Amino acid sequence: QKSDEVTEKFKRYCNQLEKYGQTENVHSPVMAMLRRKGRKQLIEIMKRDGDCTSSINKLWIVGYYHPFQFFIRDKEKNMAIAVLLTMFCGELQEMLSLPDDKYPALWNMYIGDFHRYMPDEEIQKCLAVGYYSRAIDLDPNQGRAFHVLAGLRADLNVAQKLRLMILGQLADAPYKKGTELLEYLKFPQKESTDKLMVDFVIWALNEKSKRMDYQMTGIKIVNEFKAEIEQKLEFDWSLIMSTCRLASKLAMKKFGFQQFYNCFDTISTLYITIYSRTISSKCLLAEAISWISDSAEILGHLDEQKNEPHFQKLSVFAKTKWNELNDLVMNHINSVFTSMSLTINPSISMTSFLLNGPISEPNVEFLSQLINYLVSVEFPPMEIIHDREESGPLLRRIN
Amino acid sequence: MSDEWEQLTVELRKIPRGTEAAPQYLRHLMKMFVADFETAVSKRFDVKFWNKLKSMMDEITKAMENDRLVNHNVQNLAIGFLTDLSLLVHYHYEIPNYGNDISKQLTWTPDVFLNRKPIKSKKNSRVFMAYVLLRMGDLMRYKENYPKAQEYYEQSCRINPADGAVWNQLGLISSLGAKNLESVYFHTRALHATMEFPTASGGLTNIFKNFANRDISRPMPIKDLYLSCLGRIHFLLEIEDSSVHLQKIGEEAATSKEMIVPLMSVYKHLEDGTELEQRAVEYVKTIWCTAYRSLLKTLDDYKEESKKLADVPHLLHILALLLCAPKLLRGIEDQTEDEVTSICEWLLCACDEKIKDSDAFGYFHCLQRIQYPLTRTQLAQKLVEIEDED
Repeated sequence: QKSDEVTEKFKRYCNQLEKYGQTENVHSPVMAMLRRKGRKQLIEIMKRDGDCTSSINKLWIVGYYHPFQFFIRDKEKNMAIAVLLTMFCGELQEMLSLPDDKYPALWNMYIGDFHRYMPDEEIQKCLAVGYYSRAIDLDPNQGRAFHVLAGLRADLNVAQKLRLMILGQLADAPYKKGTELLEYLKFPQKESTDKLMVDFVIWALNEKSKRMDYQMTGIKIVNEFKAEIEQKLEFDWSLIMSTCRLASKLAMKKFGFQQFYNCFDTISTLYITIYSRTISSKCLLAEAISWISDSAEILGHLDEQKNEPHFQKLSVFAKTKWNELNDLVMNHINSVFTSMSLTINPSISMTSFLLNGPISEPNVEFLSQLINYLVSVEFPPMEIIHDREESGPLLRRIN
Repeated sequence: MSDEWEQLTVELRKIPRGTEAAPQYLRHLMKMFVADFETAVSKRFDVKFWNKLKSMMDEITKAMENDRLVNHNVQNLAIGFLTDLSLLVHYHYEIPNYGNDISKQLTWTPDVFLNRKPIKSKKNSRVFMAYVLLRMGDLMRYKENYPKAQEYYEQSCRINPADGAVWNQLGLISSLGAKNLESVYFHTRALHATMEFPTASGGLTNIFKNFANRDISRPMPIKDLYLSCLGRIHFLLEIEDSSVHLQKIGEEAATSKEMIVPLMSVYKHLEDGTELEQRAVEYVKTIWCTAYRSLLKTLDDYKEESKKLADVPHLLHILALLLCAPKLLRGIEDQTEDEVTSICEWLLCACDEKIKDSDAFGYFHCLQRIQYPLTRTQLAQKLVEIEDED
């Protein structure tokens, strides 16, 4: 019976906030009181089980966003907007500070919005970025955080920007439609490499339209890519390869296994080329392992028509290139892992690597995490030997 | 200092004072923090920050006839400013982890930052983090969320016990929860900390007054009896029955730092000579010696039942505290000699040389003269010294 009391109260408070929001000033004792009451009930709501979200959005919109919007449209205020925003932040900090809160990412993203709203050249604005990052560290399902991160940050490559937007579309709760990504793909780049990357992203995201033209264009992209890999003296491709991995993953999520399979082919070819050059940038391997992992995972899943895994519906030459790739990767992993040994229960956060990509050049624990995850897969291409004299940490399997 | 910091300094000093011009000052302090966190902490700009903020809160609280709505508003504003200060510091400098129990709203995680300047001297980061936690504790106390306030306070105390303010605030929290004994202990720690928070004295007095005039003859819980008797010691009053009461009190004080520590403080202050001071010091002597006896016996019995030494760290620390007043232990040397010899033998032959206090003595400077951390050998040497002087 208390549920009805609570629900009625929260609904009423929200309605009143929406109503009196238009007429009164942002410092109104009425509106602030209503906000306090609203949060007070919303806590007891969050205590329950259920998605909620709609309620939190309601209170955020009629209680915080709208009053701020009205506040901007006023020439009669003496207070700096940054100060009001700060007060709002301290007010919303109550939710995060309360233990057993179900939705920390949401609140972190709202406070992040508050810091984003601040005028430029205000120091407190920095934290905006941070806040969104925190949200993502709490829940990578919030794609809006990825999008806004792709917008705010200054110290990032085109690769990282595309990574962030794509991840914004990959998230289970993605950032609306995904028109913005395409819009950015419309903008030309000033370097060959990034031009290639964008080309591949467009091709990967492109629907089945122009079926044969799709194939031919793809071939052209592969050739241009190979040509660029050979021609360029040497620069870390792990950014572009990360971008392509995420993009192909998005292609899988968006359409089908075939659409993804074309990308799988292209990227496999690319990797085999880069490793054919024998050039060994420390950052690449971290991404290669990840790609092997994701690809294996997708290949393991049963087809939509059922009765067979997706791996079974693969040509002989495809499985050949697949095993060649895996052989190269395993060989490089073993090459790195002589006298480095295996870390057990690394428990390393993936947040940093997810947000920024592979620029760091990895440490042993980090690699150990990924390598563990690879053998964890339902169909492992590699598997650690129980006891090794010197080399052969991982050995091929299920090929 | 460099030219940039000096320019920022002039720009800082140019800013006017007052209730309304304060946010400008705060934000400029943030800018000076990000600019040079090291030098900022060097001149204790965290204190200046909290001073401007506390100023704002006070002036606004007063000017509005103590209205609740205004109070809440300025309070949440404060919370916002301080949180953003902590985060802005983290965003630019490699601040060491001080515990995953620390709220992540002030902390976040190392995974969300890019290129941070490395910390040069850790003392700055320790004092800063502890101070920020302390003031967030204050803010939580103002908002009447006592549990959170206590968490912030305990964390702050752990990071830097050398600031008596934290101990005092902990005392305030204890007093709010009607826990008077713990309040006395905390206020005492605040009084004799490494920073020495003198105001705590008043607090202590306030408690003493509320207990010194209780009918000791009448039945009451043990802790309350200790409070009334300590209070009667402080105000140079005659303890009604004395013998029985002091005996029981000492017997209980043998196992609690929250009685021993406040007793040291009152003893050191009283430590002089008057017609009444003599009587008071004698009361103290009775309690102290009783506690010494009981504790000695207990430790000896723990040696009997082959308890590992590490299984009694706090109990060894109360003993070392009891040894801080040799002049009080005169007269019972011969009686306690055997037990002392056995315990000393136990201490000499072992565990390794270190006794975890976790109560942070050594940041306690009331009548110390014991080099910390507590060495397994040093304690034995102290006991041997106490017995030897005879």
